[PDB]
Amino acid sequence: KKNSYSYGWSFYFGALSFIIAEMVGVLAVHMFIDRHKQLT
Repeated sequence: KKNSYSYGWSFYFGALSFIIAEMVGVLAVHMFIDRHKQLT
């Protein structure tokens, strides 16, 4: 106990990549629904 292990560097690049990938995936659906609403 009291080892003070650190989650450190580029592990956070995975956590950042999650947010970036999810912000990608939501915008795709905006493009879908807007692109389909154009042909309505």
